[PDB]
Amino acid sequence: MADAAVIEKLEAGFKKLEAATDCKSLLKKYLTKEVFDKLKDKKTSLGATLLDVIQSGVENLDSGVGIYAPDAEAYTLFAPLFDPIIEDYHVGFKQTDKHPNKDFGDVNSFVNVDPEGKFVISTRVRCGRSMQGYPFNPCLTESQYKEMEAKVSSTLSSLEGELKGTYYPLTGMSKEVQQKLIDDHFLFKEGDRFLQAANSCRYWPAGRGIYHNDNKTFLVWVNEEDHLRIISMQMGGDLGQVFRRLTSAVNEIEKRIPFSHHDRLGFLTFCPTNLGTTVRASVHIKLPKLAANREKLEEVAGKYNLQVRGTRGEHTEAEGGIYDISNKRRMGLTEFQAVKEMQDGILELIKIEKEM
Ligand SMILES: Nc1ncnc2c1ncn2[C@@H]1O[C@H](COP(=O)(O)OP(=O)(O)O)[C@@H](O)[C@H]1O
Ligand SMILES: NC(=[NH2+])NCCC[C@H](N)C(=O)O
Ligand SMILES: [Mg+2]
Repeated sequence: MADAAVIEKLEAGFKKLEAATDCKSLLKKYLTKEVFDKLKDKKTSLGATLLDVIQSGVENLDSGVGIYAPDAEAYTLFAPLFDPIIEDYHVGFKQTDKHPNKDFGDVNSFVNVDPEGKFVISTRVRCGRSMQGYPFNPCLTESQYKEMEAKVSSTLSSLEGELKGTYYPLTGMSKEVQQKLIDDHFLFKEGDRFLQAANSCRYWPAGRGIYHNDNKTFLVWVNEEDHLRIISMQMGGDLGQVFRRLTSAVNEIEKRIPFSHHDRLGFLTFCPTNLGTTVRASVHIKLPKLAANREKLEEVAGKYNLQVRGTRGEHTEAEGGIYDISNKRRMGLTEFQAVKEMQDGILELIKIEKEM
């Protein structure tokens, strides 16, 4: 499997992880010497090694998780490492558990979490999808990036109603518009250090782009972290409308683009945090009393299985006291359950804010 160069780097990375006293990644926690010795010589059919799985967490010691799947096979070949990390992250998703069958459920039941708008600025739900027949970022070729982009853009051009829109490739995109789309919370960052270290930004920006409707309430990211991110968002608190629109989009898109699903893992994605439902439902929310210390808010949010991010996304700070709060877990519960877990948590945090 792994050649001499890769093995040398692996031994060094394992030592670096062990030596990192301030590291608390799931990677460091679960890559025991035993698991390491068991996996270090392995290599997938596409040639992905344990290095291709763990390098981002070796380079970024402050990672929360620290691993990615370079191909679909990696989830299985390196299951002794993925499985306990997946169980830890998704709370209660055990080594022999299977993620439930897709179910958006009772979309109608979701509420406006803040009609007046004293707390919630905007509401967003995204899913991730991988295209059948293509591996994840570290194993994609330039030809594949462009080929996937051509499929996606030509496909989405047939979408109608609220889903009708336009594909905007990053290649040739106005620099001014690109930064404004990022600042306005619509377009992905041009990578980050976690993705860079995973060899996840190769050939940038070939094959990368964003589809969106004119009012930017429905968007599709092409070839960022995942092949597709399918996104519904709007100002205000109407989680019901947001999720209704996302569900319609997902249903229409899969009629046109075959997606990778796994009997145990659900829908496949590049990071193990995004498997299963792949759902991240979030609000941009102001909670001035509760969020005086980010730590106290994080404690309280954690009790409801919520995750706190900054205004520009993960690894950013809250600007003007606007926090991104979302369901943390995505596996071992249905799409409906994931959004309901977010909704129930947000309502609880608003009650807490009001009462303290
Ligand atoms: N409720 C929300 N309203 C507006 N923008 C949001 C919301 N949630 C996330 N975002 C935006 O999503 C973008 C991606 O952030 P990130 O943390 O990388 O999440 P993901 O990749 O899961 O979409 C950022 O531009 C961020 O500002
Ligand atoms: N975009 C994501 N997949 N975020 C979750 C993992 C991010 C990064 N690899 C870490 O371990 O902290
Ligand atoms: Mg992201």
